[PDB]
Amino acid sequence: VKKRKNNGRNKKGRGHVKPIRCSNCARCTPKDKAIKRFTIRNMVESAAIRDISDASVFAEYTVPKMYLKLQYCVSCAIHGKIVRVRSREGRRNRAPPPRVRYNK
Amino acid sequence: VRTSVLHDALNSINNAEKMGKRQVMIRPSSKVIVKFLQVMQRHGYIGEFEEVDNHRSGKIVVQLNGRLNKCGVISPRYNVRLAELEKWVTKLLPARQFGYVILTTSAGIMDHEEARRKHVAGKIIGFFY
Amino acid sequence: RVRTKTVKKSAKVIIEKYYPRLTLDFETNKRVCDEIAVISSKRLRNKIAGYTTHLMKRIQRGPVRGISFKLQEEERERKDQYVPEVSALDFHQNSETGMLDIDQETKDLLKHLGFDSIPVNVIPVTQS
Amino acid sequence: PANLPSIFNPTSADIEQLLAAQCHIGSKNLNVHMQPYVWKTRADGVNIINLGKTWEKLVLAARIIVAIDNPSDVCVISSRPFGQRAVLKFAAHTGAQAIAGRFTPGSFTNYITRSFKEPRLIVVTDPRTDAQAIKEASYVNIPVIALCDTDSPLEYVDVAIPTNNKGRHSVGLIWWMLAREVLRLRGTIYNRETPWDVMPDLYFYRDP
Amino acid sequence: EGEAELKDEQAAEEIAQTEKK
Amino acid sequence: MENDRGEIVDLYVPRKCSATGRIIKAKDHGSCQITIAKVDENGRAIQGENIIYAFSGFVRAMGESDDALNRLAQRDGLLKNVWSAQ
Amino acid sequence: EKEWQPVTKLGRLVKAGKIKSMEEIYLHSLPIKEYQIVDYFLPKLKDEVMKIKPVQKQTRAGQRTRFKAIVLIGDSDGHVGLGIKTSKEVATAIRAAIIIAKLSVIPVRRGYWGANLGRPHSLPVKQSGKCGSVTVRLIPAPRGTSLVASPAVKRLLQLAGIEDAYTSSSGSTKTLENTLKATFAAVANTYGFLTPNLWKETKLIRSPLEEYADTL
RNA sequence: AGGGGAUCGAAGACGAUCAGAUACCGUCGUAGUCUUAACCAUAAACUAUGCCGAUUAGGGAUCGGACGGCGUUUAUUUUUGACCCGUUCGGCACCUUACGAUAAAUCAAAAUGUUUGGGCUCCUGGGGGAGUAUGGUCGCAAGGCUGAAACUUAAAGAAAUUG
Ligand SMILES: [Mg+2]
Ligand SMILES: [Mg+2]
Ligand SMILES: [Mg+2]
Ligand SMILES: [Mg+2]
Ligand SMILES: [Mg+2]
Ligand SMILES: [Mg+2]
Ligand SMILES: [Mg+2]
Ligand SMILES: [Mg+2]
Ligand SMILES: [Mg+2]
Ligand SMILES: [Mg+2]
Ligand SMILES: [Mg+2]
Ligand SMILES: [Mg+2]
Ligand SMILES: [Mg+2]
Ligand SMILES: [Mg+2]
Ligand SMILES: [Mg+2]
Ligand SMILES: [Mg+2]
Ligand SMILES: [Mg+2]
Ligand SMILES: [Mg+2]
Ligand SMILES: [Zn+2]
Repeated sequence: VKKRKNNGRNKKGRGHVKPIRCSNCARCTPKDKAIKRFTIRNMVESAAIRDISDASVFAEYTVPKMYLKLQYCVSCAIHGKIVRVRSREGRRNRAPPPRVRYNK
Repeated sequence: VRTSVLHDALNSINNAEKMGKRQVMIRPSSKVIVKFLQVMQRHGYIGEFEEVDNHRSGKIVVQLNGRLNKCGVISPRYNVRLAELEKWVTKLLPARQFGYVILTTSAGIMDHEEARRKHVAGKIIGFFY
Repeated sequence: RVRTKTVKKSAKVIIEKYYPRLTLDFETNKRVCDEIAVISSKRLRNKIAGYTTHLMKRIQRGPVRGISFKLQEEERERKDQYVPEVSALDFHQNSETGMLDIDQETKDLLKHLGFDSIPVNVIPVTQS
Repeated sequence: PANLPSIFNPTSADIEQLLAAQCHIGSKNLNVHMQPYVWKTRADGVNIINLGKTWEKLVLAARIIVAIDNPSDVCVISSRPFGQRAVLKFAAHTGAQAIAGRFTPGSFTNYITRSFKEPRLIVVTDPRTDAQAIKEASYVNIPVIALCDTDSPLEYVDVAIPTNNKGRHSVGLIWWMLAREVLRLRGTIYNRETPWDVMPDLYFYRDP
Repeated sequence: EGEAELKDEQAAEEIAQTEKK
Repeated sequence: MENDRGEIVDLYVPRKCSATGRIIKAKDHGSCQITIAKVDENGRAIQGENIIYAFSGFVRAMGESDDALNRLAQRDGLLKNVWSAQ
Repeated sequence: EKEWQPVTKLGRLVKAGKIKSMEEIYLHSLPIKEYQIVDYFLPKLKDEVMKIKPVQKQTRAGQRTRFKAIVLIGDSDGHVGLGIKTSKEVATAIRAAIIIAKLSVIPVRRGYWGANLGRPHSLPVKQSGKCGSVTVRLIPAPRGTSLVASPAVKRLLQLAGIEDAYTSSSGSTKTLENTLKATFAAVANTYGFLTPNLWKETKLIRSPLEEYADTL
């Protein structure tokens, strides 16, 4: 049986695509098959911003950001809880999850 | 490529009727197509049809009124004697009382019943009931 | 401390059958229940009386779905015949002029239907 | 005019209320089956319904209702809040049961449910949100009449009245005109020319 | 294995009514 | 209808769909009848006089019953300029 | 045991004798939901049980066994039907099966092979039906031959009133439940075939439910 | 067979782990990985779905070309280009639906097939023995293509349901 209509790959209209290296175990997987996450974060955690802020010599200061793009194989993706098993009907839903905008 | 214009016409008619429509369009028109429609028309299975005349081959627009179950074509036009004509009506006709098998003979094309009256045989080209 | 369906179902029927005879006081409601009901346990009677007096405390401020009594019921269809003196659809009295506003191709529909004499004001609509 | 006289024309007064209630405004999405009931598409905007065909279909729907022997066999349905009051008033003026709010599926199929009915006709405010009512009608042979917008499923919908179907005023007004016609064909109003004594705003919705 | 009550059913007719010797 | 010596032998004669002509089978739930009243000269509805139509379940499921009724109603002089062929 | 109380509008009309025969119901295609309607119009309907087969279900403690029964009925004069129901008890399942069979009684159309001489004996046309990988085909036959078919489908055709026919089978016919359901669908479609003798236009009349007034 | 040989790393040597560890983990490391001139012809070489033609239902996105239109932007500025609305031809795909099809999972083809015929090529006949023995042919070799029999067995296998 086919578990997924797209074979879990997202590759139609071409024959080959160059592989990449997994960011955790350094495995080789096709680029279209890997799970990719883009992250934007601060240099320092939120508790430490005050100590840096008043120790600066530039009056008000804005700590820079850091930009990373992590990408995993599926075996390392669901062991690190990036994604998890879904139900049979819920599998065919590709909308990104609604991030919490109220936080209780 | 197009190898049987008769099959395209009969297939297109069958699809539209099965879906409950009332009119059909046929892209290529030929002498055999028109002679086939005339046999169906005289038995009430279809209505008027009109032939628009483009300079290439013309088209046909047939008017449907129900009453039609199937109309098919036999692709290899076999040779049938007069004595063995009853084998075919046993094969591809729902019942003995009604239904027609179309033949082509040297005296024009006709249904399987008129050919018996004129005592003529030939080649088989299709059927409808 | 959650009350089961027997306590809750029995409290519902008491309120609607005898609404005015019992009030917000718990002590009085205790004597109301045993007269108009058949209860085989004193503890069961106490729990039923406890819930019904709780229900009317929130009834005092706005009605609650799932509850209907004659005083609440009769008041509702008194309010449902409300009707103004001038119709909202009527526009001759409304606005500084009687004529209303439509777009261009609506007026063409009026001409097609034959009601050209209707007084309207046409404004073009296009964004692109 | 083999079966209708000329006294059934919309007249200037009835039309004047229709476009004042925004009954000629449709949605951007256009169903293929609703193409006949379209006058023009607005430049940079929505479609526009043909009010002339709205009146014509409305009279035809009313004529079907009168043919029913006893009025109690007609059932009228609504689920959305905007149509709750208009349906109930329609049931009181004529003879009909009204189903407002939840439908309790199994009403037309199960003979032991509390809300068991055996109607001869069904009138529906909105086919999309009342799909359960239409779905169960296909099991026991009842024709369906419904109010439809530019976009609406038309499975098992024999008679369609083109209308806004979503406006606050539009839903109420259409139900009012339909009630007036039913009484006109009977002897209640006694005349086409005489006006009715009930005000159109009675068939509206109130927030509390 | 529904063969226990066929001796004295008399409320239905079976396909091959078992003849008795 | 069938015959042997001129007498009918069929158990019953079924009806036909008005839109397409298909036979409406027994146990074919989803097929309905539409009865439209007949009005007199002054606008009142005549009692006992009506026009009957029948539609099969197959055409109703497709969603074509609305257009089928428009063609039949306009043909019998019940409506004006609402249905046409493009 | 004692007299029944009608629950539907159709049941009340039947009890008062306001409708002539069951074909009036068939003509307008109205649903039937009360088995007392059928036996009021069609007495001497014979019933005959086909077989009973156990069905299992695995649970933590053990296996749960239920009994499934197949029953078909007919009058040998153009009416036939079958019903299937399973229950925890053999006797209970049979009683419920007979009720379901009565609710599904349908008419059959019987025609002639060649020339007509009264009392049609065979199918009018050749018809076939499919129910889950089983296909059964029926062919009209001349007078004189008997029914040529397997014992399972010969019984169903016997109770439908059809006298002479030819049969053809395909697929896994050992599934008895599927075979009977396919035959029942083939016979049911005989009235669905439009022969040229039915081309004559018919007159539409109002249904009994609309033009009668029921009791309270 | 020459050139090149940074990085990774079959074989190999050690360190730990373990009852054992010729492995998983760690430190090294030869052929190989790259290029020029010649051989090899196999992959889950996959959409596990051959090629040409006709007909059958609704929807919104997108890549390439043409045609129509109200404006905004902008340049030695107009016509063009960027963005917006609609029509059409040709593509890689997707969502809903079942009148239809299938054992089912599911499919706009896997539909128009017991109411069975538009044209053409290749392949399969219960499970093992077996893609093995033998003969022939191609190759420097590794191997490729073609391809049995004796004997043995009542079940292997596919889709889905409850534990
Ligand atoms: Mg390509
Ligand atoms: Mg590949
Ligand atoms: Mg050398
Ligand atoms: Mg070298
Ligand atoms: Mg290294
Ligand atoms: Mg080693
Ligand atoms: Mg291979
Ligand atoms: Mg392959
Ligand atoms: Mg499409
Ligand atoms: Mg778009
Ligand atoms: Mg483009
Ligand atoms: Mg341009
Ligand atoms: Mg495109
Ligand atoms: Mg492409
Ligand atoms: Mg055969
Ligand atoms: Mg060899
Ligand atoms: Mg054994
Ligand atoms: Mg399996
Ligand atoms: Zn990894």
